[PDB]
Amino acid sequence: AELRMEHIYKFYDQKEPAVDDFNLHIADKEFIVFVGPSGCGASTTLRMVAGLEEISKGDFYIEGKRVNDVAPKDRDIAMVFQNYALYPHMTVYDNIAFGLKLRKMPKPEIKKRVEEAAKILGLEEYLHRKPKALSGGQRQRVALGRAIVRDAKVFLMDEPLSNLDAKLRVQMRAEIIKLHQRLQTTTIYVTHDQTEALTMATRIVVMKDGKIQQIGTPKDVYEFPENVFVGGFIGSPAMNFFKGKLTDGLIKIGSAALTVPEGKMKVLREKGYIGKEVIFGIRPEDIHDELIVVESYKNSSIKAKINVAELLGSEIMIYSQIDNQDFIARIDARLDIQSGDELTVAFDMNKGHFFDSETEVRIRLE
Repeated sequence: AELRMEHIYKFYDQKEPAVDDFNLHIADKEFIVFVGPSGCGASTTLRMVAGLEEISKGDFYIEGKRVNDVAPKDRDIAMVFQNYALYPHMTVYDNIAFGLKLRKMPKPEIKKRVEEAAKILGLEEYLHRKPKALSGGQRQRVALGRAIVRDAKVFLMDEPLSNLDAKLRVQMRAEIIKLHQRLQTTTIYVTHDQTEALTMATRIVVMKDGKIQQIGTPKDVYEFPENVFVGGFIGSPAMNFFKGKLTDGLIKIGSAALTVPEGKMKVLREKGYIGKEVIFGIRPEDIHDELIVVESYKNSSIKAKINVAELLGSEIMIYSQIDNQDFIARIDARLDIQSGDELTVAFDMNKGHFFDSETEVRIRLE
């Protein structure tokens, strides 16, 4: 289904809204992740969508029908993780069928939908077992079949991995991804975990304090963050940020001076940033081990002291600074590199971003 949120607001007791002008158009088959820190308003928004909470202002549409006034049960939404407990004395089959039985659906049609769900969950050999005979990993899949047999237009998932242990969490995460690949049901998934957002979504809605910060594919949000908060929240280790003073062709950070690409320089000039203090952002992977990288970087190298060098698989995380401004670089593993040495690094200024010092909003050079 297509969903439209048109200028939605939620207010409680205080006159600052908990959700502020939430505007979004979700296409069919998208897996949309709402992500942000504590109090971002994602979970409230999801419950407004479910119809557990009332919309204060604006319109919510499902397939172009305004459903603000429609009761939860009539919205054709499945709250996938609600009433999730299994009946211990019923089979897998019966735990998945239960809601259809209550609905008096004919037995054969029940059978057809149940078997189909079991195949999608990988439970076809287990249909006549009891829950106790399934492992923990298999057992947590069963109640998803209740959502699939419902034949709903949209699935809602509110932070379903948050209370699971590590081993069950990895398996649920994977199950959710598969369920989206096999059924393609339009889904809204709320989390506080930016890695889940990057790896599970078709598109992400980054939220803070009830306000949409950015909407985009995971790659778009990562590569072109709207502001400094998004740049710092998405990615781990997240973007490095520096204060410097822009001149004609150079950004001077502490006692370093990095050449700014002409293309970017032109726009910054035209927007009137020459001679002003600006925030410069650059990802760890875009700070290169200058020795090794095949590319030549034109006057954007510095000598950095290695505070710590941490091997992580085939990469090294380097913790350093430009004067008093800390940064992390993420380079390919090499052996000489040791905590305490010096290392020349080259900033890829084609991947650098500039943000306004007062607004923290990214300055569109693209």
